[PDB]
Amino acid sequence: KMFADFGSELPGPTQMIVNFSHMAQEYFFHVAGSIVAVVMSFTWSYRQPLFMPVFGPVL
Amino acid sequence: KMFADFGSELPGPTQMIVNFSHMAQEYFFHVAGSIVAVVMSFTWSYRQPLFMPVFGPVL
Amino acid sequence: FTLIELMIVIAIVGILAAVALPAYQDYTARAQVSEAILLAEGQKSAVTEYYLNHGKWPENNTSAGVASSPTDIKGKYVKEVEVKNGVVTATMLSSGVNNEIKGKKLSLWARRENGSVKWFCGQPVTRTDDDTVADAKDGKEIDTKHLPSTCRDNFDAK
Amino acid sequence: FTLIELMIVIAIVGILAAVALPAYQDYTARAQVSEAILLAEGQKSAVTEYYLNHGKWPENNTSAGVASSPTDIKGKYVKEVEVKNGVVTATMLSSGVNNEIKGKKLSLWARRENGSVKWFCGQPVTRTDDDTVADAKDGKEIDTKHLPSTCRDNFDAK
Amino acid sequence: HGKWPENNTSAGVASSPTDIKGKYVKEVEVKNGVVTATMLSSGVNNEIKGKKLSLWARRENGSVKWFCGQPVTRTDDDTVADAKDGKEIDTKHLPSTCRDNFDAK
Amino acid sequence: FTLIELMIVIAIVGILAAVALPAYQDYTARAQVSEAILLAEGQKSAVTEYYLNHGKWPENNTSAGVASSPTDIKGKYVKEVEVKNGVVTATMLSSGVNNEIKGKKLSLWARRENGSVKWFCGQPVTRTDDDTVADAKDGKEIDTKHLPSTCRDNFDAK
Repeated sequence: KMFADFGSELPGPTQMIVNFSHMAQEYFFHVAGSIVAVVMSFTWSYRQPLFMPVFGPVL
Repeated sequence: KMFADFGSELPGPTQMIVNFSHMAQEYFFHVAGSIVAVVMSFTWSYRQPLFMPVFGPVL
Repeated sequence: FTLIELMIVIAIVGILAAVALPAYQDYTARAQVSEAILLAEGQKSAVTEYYLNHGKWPENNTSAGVASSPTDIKGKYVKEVEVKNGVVTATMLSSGVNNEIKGKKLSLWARRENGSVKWFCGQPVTRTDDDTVADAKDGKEIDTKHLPSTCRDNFDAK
Repeated sequence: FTLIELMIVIAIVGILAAVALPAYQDYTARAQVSEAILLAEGQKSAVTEYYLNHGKWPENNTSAGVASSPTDIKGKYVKEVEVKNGVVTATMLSSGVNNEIKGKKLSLWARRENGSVKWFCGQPVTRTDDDTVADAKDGKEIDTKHLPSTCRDNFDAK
Repeated sequence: HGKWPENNTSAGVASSPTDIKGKYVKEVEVKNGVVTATMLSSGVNNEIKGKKLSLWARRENGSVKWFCGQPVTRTDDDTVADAKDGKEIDTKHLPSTCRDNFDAK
Repeated sequence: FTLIELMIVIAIVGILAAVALPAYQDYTARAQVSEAILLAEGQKSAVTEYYLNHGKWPENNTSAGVASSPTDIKGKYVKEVEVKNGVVTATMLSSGVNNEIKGKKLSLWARRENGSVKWFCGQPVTRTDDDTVADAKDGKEIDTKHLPSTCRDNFDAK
């Protein structure tokens, strides 16, 4: 959100004069890449606190 | 710097028509809050990589 | 996340135009009728004189001594003005007017005061006898709402 | 969050009407009085002739040779016009007028010039002698603000 | 005329109250010079639908002055009163310019 | 981490002004032209009378009996108003106006109706003969978009 707030006309943005709803929906890409980033670091924090025989859980 | 570059007439700014020296001196607040931010992250990076016998570093 | 000030203010000016639409649309029509009235008048002179000099109402424009052709007394919103037995009727054009007033008209008629006459202004009327007219009831009268307070006269006004 | 352009512009037209209210209300009254004046005049003729031919001011309408009935010289805003010893007073109707001018009136009176007369126009007056009138002070005079610049004459104007 | 318009048609407006509606406005009726606006039932808040306000005027003598506030009824040509009934738009929803009381002068 | 409500709402009001910019800029110009028109009119009186009384169009302001100096009939957005053979042209100032209408002008001209005249309003015109004018084609005419619906008349309007 910090690199994407360094002004206007970045990679993938819009100009600020669009209507807000369209601007927010196009960025949906980046809102999504942030949520996925969150889900991942949550997964690592939640978890974390053919040779058929090779596939069995051993001791 | 990039939120404070979203246009003019934010919280604490000036209008652009002032004389430059006065504009820059009023913002001195924000130039200062940025340097302090720097000093802090530098401190965290530098640090972070009578019974006389009781005071000695042990094992 | 943010941009609603631009979206609402573009949509308040849009609805502001919709609220300002009927106000400008009757103010407008009421303005186009106020002229049919001005075009109708000023022809009172001819008609008055004709009556006082002869004691008979002018049968038509030519008699009254005005543009022998009704269509020659037209305007922007006025398609014409015809004198029919002292009664002067003004017709609203079809182009350049409101929407519920085009092709619609009003009338100005007078009454013998004896030595002089008095004029009336209102919805279309027909002359019966030298001192009596009646509603030209037919459906093309300019609606009361579009007529000035000074032109609300009834067929039997005295 | 947004919609203030529709709300302010509906409230500026509302206050615009309130500011345009007193302007149209004296322009209006001042217009209704300008007629009481026209109805009063044109009766100067009768009165002038009566005076020059006889050397005495007409006592009443009939003497002046006009609608023997004051009420017969009325109008839209004029409830009548009475000739009282050469003085012609016009009364404002009660319906169709301002609010502070109805039932109110003005007067037109003349003065012997010797061989001719000169007319005055102003607030109600009574005739005392053939060459003197006085304020019909009583409270029903049309307020100075509603009278034209040409009808500001005082009882003793010469 | 010196008399307040009895209804929309008299005032020379959409003879039908329902013809002066909007998105949130179910209509606008002129009742003896008093103009009341009703809030629709669909597309609005929740505590303001079917609710309304009024605009009424007063003879200034030669002109009139307009007021804006909660529903009112006209009594005489120069007096109106609260149309107390329970369907008035709540003060919190009314602009600062439309807080007029029945006896505002 | 947080603050986007302040950043977007400051940037929606910024873009709202950019969208409200061209609307206020033609509403504005269209307003400054509506006056050039009012300054042009009211001078119809002088011109009409001069024509009806003499049968010839007034050559210039002095002939029409108006501020002998064109520049004396200026305004806020109007740099002047000149009468040239009955044609009255209004010039837009250079300061205080839109941007694509300054130094630009319109004309009001009339036509013999025979016993009276009819007036037109539109883009600059020159008078050829007593009953004919033509486009003062030169590039300084106020653009059609800035002219009222009542001032769209062509050189050959009848």
